[PDB]
Amino acid sequence: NLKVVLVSFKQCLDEKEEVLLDPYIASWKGLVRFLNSLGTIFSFISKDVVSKLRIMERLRGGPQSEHYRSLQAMVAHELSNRLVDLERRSHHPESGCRTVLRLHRALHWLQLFLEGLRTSPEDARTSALCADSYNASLAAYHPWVVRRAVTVAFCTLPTREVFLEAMNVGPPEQAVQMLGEALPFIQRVYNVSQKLYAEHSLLDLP
Repeated sequence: NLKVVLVSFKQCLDEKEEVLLDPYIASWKGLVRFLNSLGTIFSFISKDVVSKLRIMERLRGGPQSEHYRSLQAMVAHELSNRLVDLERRSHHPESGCRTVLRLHRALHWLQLFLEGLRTSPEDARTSALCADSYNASLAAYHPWVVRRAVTVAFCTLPTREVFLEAMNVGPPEQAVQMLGEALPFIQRVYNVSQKLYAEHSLLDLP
């Protein structure tokens, strides 16, 4: 049931067009749930996305819980209270901003991945579809050892039909429909966030 997760990204944006951290984490746990269902190799990958969702939970359940209500609320609080390492890795290695930025880039990879599938020919290899989207979103931000490790996991990916079928919305061409109809929900929460981070020059936090 991937259709459920891709639309739980509607509740991320409220009326004021702010990204809320609580639906964000909730939808993300839903995406994590979906990755683990691709092999124990992928389960190994998502181990980090989870560790970061915890960092975000641990802040929303703390003294400054109100400040982590939204991303803008977060960026405002942390940037002004000098709680963010802007230059290089140092005193604030688990700040909300640097943490979310990582989730953000990863969310960019998944959206590009699924969108890659949707528009894919029937003969397309999933390993290749994922790699291309990986190279477009994360490759630039990952160490050598990570990149190669990731490259290996890609080869344990199901085939296009099996992967699409695994979305529990029916046959391949039927999920390809759901994709086009549920993808924009995550595509917007991304772009909003990309704006917010680009604004405050937070696009390369260490």
